[PDB]
Amino acid sequence: MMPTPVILLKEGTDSSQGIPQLVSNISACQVIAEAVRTTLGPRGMDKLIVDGRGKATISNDGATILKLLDVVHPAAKTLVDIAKSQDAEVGDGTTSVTLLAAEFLKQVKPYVEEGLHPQIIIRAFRTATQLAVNKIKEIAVTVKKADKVEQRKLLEKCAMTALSSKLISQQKAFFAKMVVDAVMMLDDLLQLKMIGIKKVQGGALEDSQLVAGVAFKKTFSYAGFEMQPKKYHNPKIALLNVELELKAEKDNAEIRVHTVEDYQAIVDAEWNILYDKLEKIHHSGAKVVLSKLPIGDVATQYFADRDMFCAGRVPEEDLKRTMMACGGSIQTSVNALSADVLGRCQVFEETQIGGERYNFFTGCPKAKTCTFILRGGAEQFMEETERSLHDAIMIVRRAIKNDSVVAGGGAIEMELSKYLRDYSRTIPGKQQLLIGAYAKALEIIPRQLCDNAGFDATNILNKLRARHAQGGTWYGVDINNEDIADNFEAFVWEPAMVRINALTAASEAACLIVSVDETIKNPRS
Amino acid sequence: ASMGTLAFDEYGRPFLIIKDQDRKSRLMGLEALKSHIMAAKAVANTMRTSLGPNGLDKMMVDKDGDVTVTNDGATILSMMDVDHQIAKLMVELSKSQDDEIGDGTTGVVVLAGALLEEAEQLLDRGIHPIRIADGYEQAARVAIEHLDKISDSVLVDIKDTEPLIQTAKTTLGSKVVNSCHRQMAEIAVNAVLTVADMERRDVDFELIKVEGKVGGRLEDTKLIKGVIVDKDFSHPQMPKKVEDAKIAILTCPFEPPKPKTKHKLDVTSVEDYKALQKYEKEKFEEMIQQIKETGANLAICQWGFDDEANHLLLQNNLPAVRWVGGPEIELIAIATGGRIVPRFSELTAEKLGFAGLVQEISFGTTKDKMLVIEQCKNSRAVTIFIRGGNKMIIEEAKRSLHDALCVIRNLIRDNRVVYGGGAAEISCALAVSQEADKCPTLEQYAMRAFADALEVIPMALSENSGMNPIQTMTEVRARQVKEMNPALGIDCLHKGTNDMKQQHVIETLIGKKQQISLATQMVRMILKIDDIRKPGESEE
Amino acid sequence: NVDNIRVCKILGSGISSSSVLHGMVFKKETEGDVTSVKDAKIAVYSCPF
Amino acid sequence: KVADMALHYANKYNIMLVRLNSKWDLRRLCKTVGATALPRLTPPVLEEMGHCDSVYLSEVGDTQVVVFKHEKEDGAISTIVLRGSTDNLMDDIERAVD
Ligand SMILES: Nc1ncnc2c1ncn2[C@@H]1O[C@H](COP(=O)(O)OP(=O)(O)O)[C@@H](O)[C@H]1O
Ligand SMILES: Nc1ncnc2c1ncn2[C@@H]1O[C@H](COP(=O)(O)OP(=O)(O)O)[C@@H](O)[C@H]1O
Ligand SMILES: [Mg+2]
Ligand SMILES: [Mg+2]
Repeated sequence: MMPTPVILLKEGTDSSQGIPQLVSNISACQVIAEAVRTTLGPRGMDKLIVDGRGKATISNDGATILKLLDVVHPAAKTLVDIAKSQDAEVGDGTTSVTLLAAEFLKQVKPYVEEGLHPQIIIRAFRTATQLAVNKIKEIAVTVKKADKVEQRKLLEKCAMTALSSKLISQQKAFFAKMVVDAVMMLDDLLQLKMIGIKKVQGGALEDSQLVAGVAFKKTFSYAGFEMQPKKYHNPKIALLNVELELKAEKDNAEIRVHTVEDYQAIVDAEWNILYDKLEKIHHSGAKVVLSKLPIGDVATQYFADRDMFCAGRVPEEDLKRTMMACGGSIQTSVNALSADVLGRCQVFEETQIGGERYNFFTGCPKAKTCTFILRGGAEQFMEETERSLHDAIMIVRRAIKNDSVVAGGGAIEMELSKYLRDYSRTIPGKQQLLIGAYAKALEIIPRQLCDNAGFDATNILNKLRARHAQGGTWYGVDINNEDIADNFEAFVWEPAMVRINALTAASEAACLIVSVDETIKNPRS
Repeated sequence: ASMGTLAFDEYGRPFLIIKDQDRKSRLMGLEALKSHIMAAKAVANTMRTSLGPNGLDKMMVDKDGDVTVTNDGATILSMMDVDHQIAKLMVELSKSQDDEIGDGTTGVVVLAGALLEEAEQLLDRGIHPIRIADGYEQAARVAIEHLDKISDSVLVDIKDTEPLIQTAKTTLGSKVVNSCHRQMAEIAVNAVLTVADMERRDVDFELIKVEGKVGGRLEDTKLIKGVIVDKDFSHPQMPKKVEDAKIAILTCPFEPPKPKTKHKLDVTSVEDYKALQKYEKEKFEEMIQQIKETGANLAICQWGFDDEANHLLLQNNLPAVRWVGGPEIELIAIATGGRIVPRFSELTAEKLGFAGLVQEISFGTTKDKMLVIEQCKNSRAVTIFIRGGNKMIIEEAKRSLHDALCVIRNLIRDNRVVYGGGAAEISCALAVSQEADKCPTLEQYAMRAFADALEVIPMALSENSGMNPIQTMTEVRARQVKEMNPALGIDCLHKGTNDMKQQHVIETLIGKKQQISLATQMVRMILKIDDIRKPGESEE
Repeated sequence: NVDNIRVCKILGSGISSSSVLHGMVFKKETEGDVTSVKDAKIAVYSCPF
Repeated sequence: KVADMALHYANKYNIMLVRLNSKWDLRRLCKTVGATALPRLTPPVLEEMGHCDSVYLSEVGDTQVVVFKHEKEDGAISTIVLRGSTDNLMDDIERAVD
């Protein structure tokens, strides 16, 4: 390094190239993976991360943990990216993707160290991934009966398997039934915004409920609100986007008068405008009035005098859910409040829910939405419950799209590893080593399951390999029995697309990391 | 044992993974569990001294030096300045118990601390924490079923309030207001029963106004079946007392009307000025005449008024109150049976509320005046007026009465009770131990630990009352086993008997169930956490 | 024209799942309630609605 | 922007609303559909009215998209939907496409 009088790049530019930088990248990926290792399986644990502000978060979800980590290593960020991608496309398996990617990299690390050309490794990974995806598609069990009870049982089992790793795993049957019931009421797009999730502090987990309708918190009632009745046995709901207040007609409106009679007439005209809006609403026949915009004290007292219910500043999402549950239309003008644009529910009620007041719209027969009310002892308790239910909801949605399942608990990975090893035994031998390494890396999932559960991973892996080679497709880790079992009859079911996407994303990330030969960092500005 | 790992690569090149990783810290494995258990044990041991009738208070000081003396566990934990995350979890647990039930905020913390204490030795014996959590969950299920089995139903009707009085008394026994014990219990019961939807529906708390003024005596606290208002009559010369007042609630300021829209009234000649002045004078006279025409005796406004209106009200024998807050307007309208009127043009006789007596009340050598609206016909709103020797006991009385109201509300929601004094915990522990004898071996340890942790409440009660904990608890448990009587507890007050059914120690069943459930869930969370990643930067 | 070829990057399903669409894709949502038209009659306005 | 009254009346008459932020996207859509960007709220004449085989809202991955789909194997503008497991990978694929 002779110091050139004028250096090429900016001073402070760091460049690392060759084998050592790739080995360092593999080590960084290992470091990222080991931060989420213990959160895998029914014996997995939770991680607590405290940000700079001191607001802690507790999660069993791999994507959440990785996002909360301030990863700055350029090669390590790929694992976080693929975790986010798996969360977006599937919603479950955000730990499996990272574990598989890091295990691929660790398996091929010795070959990289001895000067093997990375293009060969990339080609071997792509070949193995294509074969594994085809095998998953081929051996996935699908039921071509179109039986409603069978489909419901499949969805419930998939939701239970997705949920049996969180703090709500004790009530996993209850929560899976609730999730399946919630999802099956969505019409055709299965939009997440049509499933409300409300977190109300205090109460046991079993106190959580799913309302066949819509529910939301009471929103800053004005004076005279307590004089309104709080229960109706067949209300008509007037969904509105209207500000029912005494205000200027327009912000740029100016009134110019030169007579006291005109002054009184103007005051009476403002009052008459407000009362005309209120009278149209009242004569529409509705009993419950909800507005996206504020409703003033005058309107609140007006509705109280008519034995009506009013609520202003209702959030837009809650109004859309009320539309979907009751079947009306949000009206920005009250001039045409025909019976068709009015919502209808059997029972409306305001009740006490754990130190808060909520409005309940129940008895909707044509409902296309639902609202989860989650009870817990702490904010992070309810947050983790919401994350777990989101995982279950995504799994149920994907299973609705296509009902193809593969037994979990490491069964699918073991079968794929056996298939890939059998294939690799029948190729020249440069690709054979790498495909065998891929197959060996596939064994990370049952090994990590056994490690988290506290078993002896080696003996369980040997038994699993012997069972798969001898015959049997769905044999995996049995956590409770300290042994192995046919995970298909144990109803450890996951959709095939979860593993398909996991393998695809892990392979793509491993190939991307391997293909990089030099890292250059410019000085910060 | 921090900053994750440190390698700097096998080749010596820099190895930076996480932003500011050299300054962050982390705890992994069983050490994190032990630290969390230690923190929770510290919090629970601090809190357990404030448990029972002989429990002592904690004097809490905030940032600005203001001091509150209290026995409420939720308040103590809310005002506590903690930094450990597990301590914050304990605080949230206590707040959750307060929100759902309103009583038992001290019990949940002690129970969770005991559960984690037992889990500590269970972990040291080589058991996976998830196994401990599952055993705790199934033991809690058994305990809740037993609690449901040994409960008793009480009458929640107006004619016979004695069980309700006893329940409120049991709630208030540990608070400093026990010097007026039955009086506070009775006023809380009457307040809840007055403002309550009959068909087992909710009790709406904003219909209960809790107001405290210093001076007087704590025994002077009384229940007002009406509204107490911090305001007084607008003019100094209107009478201080109105009999059979016909209230006229208004939300229109007694001022000339003003449009909301930007407006300009043009005066272009002397005739315009004369017309404007006549309009103002006639508007004042017209509004006063409109108020008087309904036959009203009193006028209540929300936005105040000006001098001409004030003197016209005084001249027409119409006492008035101005600047009354919106919640107070709503409470007055609800209690008196009148309707809130937005303008004088809509004021009619049918919208006038009725109050038997409206009076202005002085408070000694203080010049402060407060207005009483009571003797309503069928007042659906109630007010509690608290007096005391200093503001600290006033705040403590406020929260104690809130606890009593919450307990009576819970009783309204569900009328099943269990006998406290440690009897419920002893019976639940006995049931858990009996069930554990039939369970497979591995979960037996977790269930036995749960039973031992349940046994801590009678231990704390006996220790706080000066008795020997182990001997007393063992004797009571043996008596409960030998004769089937789940009502035997810890004689904290030394009344000479252990039967809490005779001593009238009553607890809401749902309160106990919520205690056990919340403690189990928080313990499960704390056991499930095995990794901490704090910034560790210790900024200013 | 090179600019007549637009590229939309939607994350998640592996690059083998990419496809070509004869039209355009916008990563946004509809303002109103109607969310699907089978015989579209688009009327474009450059002014605020 | 879309006014509230205008949105309500469009919902009354079953009209799909799409709001394009960038004028470049507006011009590209006009090219690919065959419409003329009117400057006022006047109803469009038959020449200025755009046509398409199908416009619908759909979700790909976790992003909601609005698709203007032609059934014919023709059009002024065609688009490629790139999938992938990483943002950087999709950017590199976009460079290859360029
Ligand atoms: N009851 C069970 N028995 C054995 N294995 C299970 C069981 N439930 C889940 N698993 C396995 O745990 C693995 C991780 O699942 P989970 O932690 O819930 O989500 P993620 O895949 O995001 O880590 C899955 O691969 C699944 O096969
Ligand atoms: N007269 C009494 N005799 C025996 N035990 C009592 C008596 N009164 C209350 N206790 C017990 O004291 C415990 C503490 O009650 P308290 O401190 O008022 O509220 P918390 O349950 O929040 O601690 C209760 O669990 C109750 O069983
Ligand atoms: Mg999962
Ligand atoms: Mg108490």
